[PDB]
Amino acid sequence: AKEKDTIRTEGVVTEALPNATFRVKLDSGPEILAYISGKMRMHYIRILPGDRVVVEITPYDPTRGRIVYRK
Amino acid sequence: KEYLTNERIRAKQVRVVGPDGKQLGIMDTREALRLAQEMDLDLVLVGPNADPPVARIMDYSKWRYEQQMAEKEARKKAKRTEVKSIKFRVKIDEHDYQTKLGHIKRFLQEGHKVKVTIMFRGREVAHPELGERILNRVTEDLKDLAVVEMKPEMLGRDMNMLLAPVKV
Repeated sequence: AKEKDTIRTEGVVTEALPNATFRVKLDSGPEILAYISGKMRMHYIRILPGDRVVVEITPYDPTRGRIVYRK
Repeated sequence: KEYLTNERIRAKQVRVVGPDGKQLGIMDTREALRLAQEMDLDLVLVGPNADPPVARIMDYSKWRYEQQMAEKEARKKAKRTEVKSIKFRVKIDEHDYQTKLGHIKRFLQEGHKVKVTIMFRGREVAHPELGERILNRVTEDLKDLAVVEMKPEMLGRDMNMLLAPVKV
């Protein structure tokens, strides 16, 4: 079916976990371990804490975000 | 530093000084030499810059040794304590940070001044907010052992503080 559902909200990069996973605190609030986007990985786009990044977030589990855009 | 001893002295009349401080006045150099020989010592020109050169009957080698000892003392009293440096990073985890802190503490105890630089590398823009915060935290942690000699001074791809021991 492919559901259009996600929230394209931004956030501050709090902390770098392994893989390229980050606890990023959003515009609105809650910090979710957010993993980097595949696209980003492909174009080698690094992130460090102290950044403002676009983070696509799921309806099923609003706890695992996905860092979409290059900052 | 060093002088002319007995045979090295070529000047004819010299002022003769004793083992402790025996003023023998301006005598001949030969006479002085003879005196030294009698004493089983050596006449050494201690003030070549003085009225018919001032020359002490002494054990020259002994004097030299004494001088050397004094020099050594001076350089051992020059305080071996210096700067220990501890490059931190931006993304430094907790355990590692604590280890670093411990190291710093040890250095302080030893007596050392501590260059507590934060290494930066990539973005180096958000740097002060996080890096500065980290530095502040470090300072807070060492409130009791370390007085901040400095304040965070960004030069290269980094920012350095120095730290000093609280009480000497």
